[PDB]
Parts: sequence; C-alpha cells; structure tokens
Amino acid sequence: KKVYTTPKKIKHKHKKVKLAVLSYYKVDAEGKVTKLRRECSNPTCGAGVFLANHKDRLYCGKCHSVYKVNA
Amino acid sequence: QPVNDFIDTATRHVLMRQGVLGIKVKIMRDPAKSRTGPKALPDAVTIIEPKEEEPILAPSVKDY
RNA sequence: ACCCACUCGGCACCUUACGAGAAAUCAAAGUCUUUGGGUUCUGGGGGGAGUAUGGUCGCAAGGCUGAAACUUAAAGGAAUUGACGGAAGGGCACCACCAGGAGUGGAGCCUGCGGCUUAAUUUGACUCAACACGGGGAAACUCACCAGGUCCAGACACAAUAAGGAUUGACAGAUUGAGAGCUCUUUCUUGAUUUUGUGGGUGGUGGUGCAUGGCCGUUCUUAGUUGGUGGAGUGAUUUGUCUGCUUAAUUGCGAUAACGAACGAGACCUUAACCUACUAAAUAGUGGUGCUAGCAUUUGCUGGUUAUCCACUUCUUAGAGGGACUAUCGGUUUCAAGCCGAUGGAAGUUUGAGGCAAUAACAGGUCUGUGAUGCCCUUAGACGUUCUGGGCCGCACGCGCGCUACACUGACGGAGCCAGCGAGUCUAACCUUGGCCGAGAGGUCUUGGUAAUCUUGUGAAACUCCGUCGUGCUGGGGAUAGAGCAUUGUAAUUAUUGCUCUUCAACGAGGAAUUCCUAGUAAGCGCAAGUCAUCAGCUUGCGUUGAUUACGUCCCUGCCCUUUGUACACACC
Ligand SMILES: [Mg+2]
Ligand SMILES: [Mg+2]
Ligand SMILES: [Mg+2]
Ligand SMILES: [Mg+2]
Ligand SMILES: [Mg+2]
Ligand SMILES: [Mg+2]
Ligand SMILES: [Mg+2]
Ligand SMILES: [Mg+2]
Ligand SMILES: [Mg+2]
Ligand SMILES: [Mg+2]
Ligand SMILES: [Mg+2]
Ligand SMILES: [Mg+2]
Ligand SMILES: [Mg+2]
Ligand SMILES: [Mg+2]
Ligand SMILES: [Mg+2]
Ligand SMILES: [Mg+2]
Ligand SMILES: [Mg+2]
Ligand SMILES: [Mg+2]
Ligand SMILES: [Mg+2]
Ligand SMILES: [Mg+2]
Ligand SMILES: [Mg+2]
Ligand SMILES: [Mg+2]
Ligand SMILES: [Mg+2]
Ligand SMILES: [Mg+2]
Ligand SMILES: [Mg+2]
Ligand SMILES: [Mg+2]
Ligand SMILES: [Mg+2]
Ligand SMILES: [Zn+2]
Repeated sequence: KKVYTTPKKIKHKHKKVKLAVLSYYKVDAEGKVTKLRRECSNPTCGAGVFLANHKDRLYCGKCHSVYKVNA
Repeated sequence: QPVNDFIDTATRHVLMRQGVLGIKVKIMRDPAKSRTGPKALPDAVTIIEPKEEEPILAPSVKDY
C-alpha cells in the first residue's frame, strides 16, 4: 500500500480531572448547614444539582448544558 | 420441461475448517406416481397389446 | 517358343492356425512344467562404460581382449486409452467465404481502454472469449482514491483502577471548514453502564479467483456419452458407436459380429401465426333503439350521448378444444432415409423465434453482490466507520463500441396522420389528462388512475401531400463559444438537463484494413423498460417503412471427424 506519514502532534483524550468535590457545603459550629453554589430551577434537576462559577456564567451541568442562569 | 416436472435440485455450501465445499443433489422422482401432473415422460409411447382371435365360424346370428 | 499335369531344388507372396508369444506377430518365433535329436555362441536391473588398466594388432586413425570403486528404483518391451503434431483424407458455418446489402476504418462530438498528467486522478478484465463490460449514465451518496476532522458500534474472560468516585456529558470562549466539548481554558454534571492491561473477538470494496463455494463465460451456430446380452482380446480394451448415403443432429437409411436400449439431439415447454366452432364480458367491442347535432332533403349521410333499454361475440381479451403429419400428386434418389417441384393449406426453412440442455475441460472471470468462504494482512495516529472538500470527467497522443453528417431518394415550412412491447402514488408524492399564464423551456389551478377502468387511440418517428430553397461548404452540416431565462437537487463552478439569440468548425462518401447479415430478415425509423432526484449518443425489448443478393461452395478463415507419428499422460504452457 504505502504505510505511515504524520507531521507529529498526536491527539490525547480527556481526563475528567480528579478533585474530592462536594466539600462545597458549609455547616456552622454544630451543625446548621449552608449551601455554597446556588442550585437549579429546571424541574428535570430538582435543586439537588449545582451551578458552576465562571465569568458572567452560572451553569447547570446536569442539564448536559441547557439554559443559562446568570446572577 | 420434464426437468421442471420431475427432478428436484439443491445446492448447499458446507463450510469446513479447510475451505468450503458445495453439495449438489439431484433426485429424479418416478413419473409413474406423479399424482397431479403428467404420468410419464413425453418419450413414453406404450402400445396396447392386441388379442388372439378365433375367427371364422361361418356367419349365423343370435336373437333376443 | 508356348500350354497343361507331375517332381525335385531356389527367391517369395497369400489364407489359416492344430500351435506359439508379454504382445506386435511367427510354417517357425511350432512339435517346452506332458520341460532332453547334435552342436557352436552370447546375456543376467540400470548408470558408471566399452570407460580405466594390462596385453596384442596397426604407419596412423584405431581394432580385439576388457574391469572396478561409486551411484541408483527403476531403466526397458509390446499393446491400450487419451492429449498433441508446423502429416494425410474427409466434412460443418455469413462470429467462413461466394453473390451482394448496410457500413465501421477517414470527420466532428459521445463513450469505454491505453498512455501521460495527478494530492488522488480507486479498481477488475487485454485475441475470438479485455475496450456502451463489472448492469460502471460517479455533482453529495455511491466510493474503493486523495486532503483533513470525529466515533467504537474494541463481544466476552481475567486483571487493574474505583464509591473518598470507575466513567459520562457540556454552555460561552479558545479552537475548527464546521452551531464537533476534536482539543484547551473554567467546573458543573453523570454513577460502576465504562475505563486501563492482557487474552480473545470483531469489522474491512485490505491480499489471495494460483487456496475455495456458488454462479458465469468459453470449447459449443457443437454432436457427443454410456450400459445389457453376444463376437475379439491373458489384459487395459474393443465391437456395438461403421465405407457409403441422408440430416440442423451418433437425425436416419443402409452396410453389418452384432442385437436391442438409455443420457444428450428430438420429444418437451414458451411466444408469434389460424378457428363466423365451444364458454363469456358497462374494466373489451359491433348492430338496432331511443335523446340529439349537421348537411341534404325522397328514404339518406356524418358525429354526440360509461347505462335510456334490446340483442350479439366478427373484431379485443383468455379458458377449453381443434389444427400440420412436410398432406395430395408428381419428379429424383441404392426407387431406402430423404431430397426437389407443383396444388391445397393459417402455417409446409427444426412452421418462425426463443427457453431448457448430457460427459468433460479452463488454474477463463467474479473474494469489488452476498452476514458464501480458507489462510495472510490490519484492527484506535484503523486498511473499521462516519463528517467536510477534491477525485474518478483531469490532456501533446495510440486504440475500440457508437452518435451526427457531408445533402435535391435533400434540408426547411406548413399540412395529412398511423404502431406496438411497457410503467405507474400508502401510510404517499408515481404515471398525468383537462383550464389558465408563458415565444420557449416551464409554471399554476384542478383532475382520473394501485390501472384492459385513468395518463393512452401513448395523434411516436421515419413516412405521405403543397410550398420555399436551387447546387453555391448552400437555406447541407452543427463542432466550438458568448449572453440570458428555466427544471432536478441540501449542493450544479470543472459548466446535470431543458429553452432563446448569436457564433457556424471539421466533414465533397473516407488508404491499408475490417464488422454484420438470407425475409417481414438487412437496412432505415422512432417508442417503452432498465438505470433515475436530476442525466442515454448505452442496453433490454417493441412496433412502424421495407429492399438488392444467396438457397452455393471449401478458396481464405475457424472448428469438428477419421487416419497417422509420438520418448507426451502435470499431456506441447
Ligand atoms: Mg492365441
Ligand atoms: Mg512403445
Ligand atoms: Mg463477400
Ligand atoms: Mg466497403
Ligand atoms: Mg465524502
Ligand atoms: Mg481489547
Ligand atoms: Mg491482541
Ligand atoms: Mg465483505
Ligand atoms: Mg479461475
Ligand atoms: Mg470459480
Ligand atoms: Mg489478481
Ligand atoms: Mg447463422
Ligand atoms: Mg473373455
Ligand atoms: Mg467411434
Ligand atoms: Mg372470437
Ligand atoms: Mg400455395
Ligand atoms: Mg488465472
Ligand atoms: Mg463472488
Ligand atoms: Mg470511469
Ligand atoms: Mg462489446
Ligand atoms: Mg418535412
Ligand atoms: Mg415572457
Ligand atoms: Mg451554412
Ligand atoms: Mg441545418
Ligand atoms: Mg428513461
Ligand atoms: Mg451502461
Ligand atoms: Mg497411441
Ligand atoms: Zn439544570
């Protein structure tokens, strides 16, 4: 046939990072708990899921993307 | 045509370790038994076989 | 000298074979396991090798005598069937010729193959039997090629990671051809579905048609194949199955150690022909009747009217039958098979044309039709797959199937106006009548049709009629090119197709060559179907108009069949 070429730079994939996430949550000295990151007002994700914080940006990931609530 | 009426054909590829062989089988069914068809080959010309005659016996005639 | 009978002794030939042989054959090669008349000579698997050595003869060349080591499972004989032959003899055929027809070959373009060119210009196939073939008419698809971008749709087993998250997804931005979270920035989300590693699978239009199945082409426009009982041969084998004659045919007659049969050919089946006979039909038609138009009037003539009724089955349709068997007679011939002629006949060329088609052969083609397939390759920076764009069409040229022509048997313009095989729309946009608009292409409103019911009488084209042109590359010819309008499609640029105007080439009948063809055939002519969203200069069929010339031959070519040679049998590659 011919076999092989390439200008190098082979592509990777993804990582899904790591983290130990949901520390985001704050309970005062015994034991009242206050939520960090405001939740989601779409009835497909009953306020359990959260909005990420970028710029302008507050974003429901559970909604695989959908809707842009910005406050 | 008698082909169509009488001989059954089939091919079947049997698929063994080495390669594959075809099987071809051909059965010719007795045209005699044919039931709902021609009862014989278009070749088949039977003659019906006469009968010994004991002739003469000068005229005469019977009455009823 | 000659003739006839005889007899010795010669050179031979003939037929037989009691007999002999492995056979071919042999009056000796006979009188041999029923083995002995006398006598000479030579041989003991093949190769080494008539070699080396000695001896001896010779002027010489060489002669006579004449080993071994080693190597080796066959060399060899006669006959059989084949296969082959650049032998001989017979045949068969418009993919052979004869007599001709229409041409191809020359031209323009269409189209395939080569070649070159190319990022790629995917590839198979190369005499008949590769080259308008792969149903191959590729704008995406198809698609295999090239430039790049995604996805796993990586079964299953184990192991590893891991509920403190194994893994999944993504908005905007960046990025990208791209409103692909491909990747990256950011940081939510998902919850044991994956991920990683190994084994093991899987896909592939990757290889191999020289590993296969299946199909298919070719031999083959052919006539060959085999068994029963009998004849021959130790035998494999032969004879039957053949000189001749006849036929398209191993089709028959005949001759005959053969007789009588089977596969194949024929029969058979399908289609085109003929039925005033049979059963019928408002999805086929005819006559009469009304309702009715026109013209003529003296009754007439020419239409209208999916039912206003009566009847019929010639025409149309398709069930069942019939019909032809080369019949009658006559010529010819082994007076056999047949063949030829005349009359009759719907039909008398296998009635015309096809469908089927024995045994065998080929390294024919096809892994690129197949979720038919062996093995090899490859398998996540994929040869899997999908997405974007280009490519198969790229152009100094060689070749092949075609298309349109060079005109006056014509072009052009009116006008008459006639076929047949088809095909058509459900969970849908197929075939299209009719009315408008538009020069045209087309549009738009409706409409019948799942169809003998509607398109459609498919009013097709050649063709026939009256004109214009008048031999001038002309009003023949329409290549090449411009400008516009339209249809298909997500997409038309490298111009899908259609129309309008203009532009107006080559070509004045084509060198050597070479194709196809014998009657509703050739040729001319259009249509339908396949393909298909759009595109036929292609093909599969169809019908219309309708000839000239054979009705012979073996000269060329091709292939059969004998004879024959063979040291070939993997069979002349
Ligand atoms: Mg003998
Ligand atoms: Mg011999
Ligand atoms: Mg000739
Ligand atoms: Mg000529
Ligand atoms: Mg593509
Ligand atoms: Mg794996
Ligand atoms: Mg592996
Ligand atoms: Mg495959
Ligand atoms: Mg082959
Ligand atoms: Mg094959
Ligand atoms: Mg090959
Ligand atoms: Mg012929
Ligand atoms: Mg015997
Ligand atoms: Mg013979
Ligand atoms: Mg009738
Ligand atoms: Mg006549
Ligand atoms: Mg080959
Ligand atoms: Mg195949
Ligand atoms: Mg091509
Ligand atoms: Mg061809
Ligand atoms: Mg005209
Ligand atoms: Mg207009
Ligand atoms: Mg001109
Ligand atoms: Mg013209
Ligand atoms: Mg068409
Ligand atoms: Mg084609
Ligand atoms: Mg021989
Ligand atoms: Zn949400």
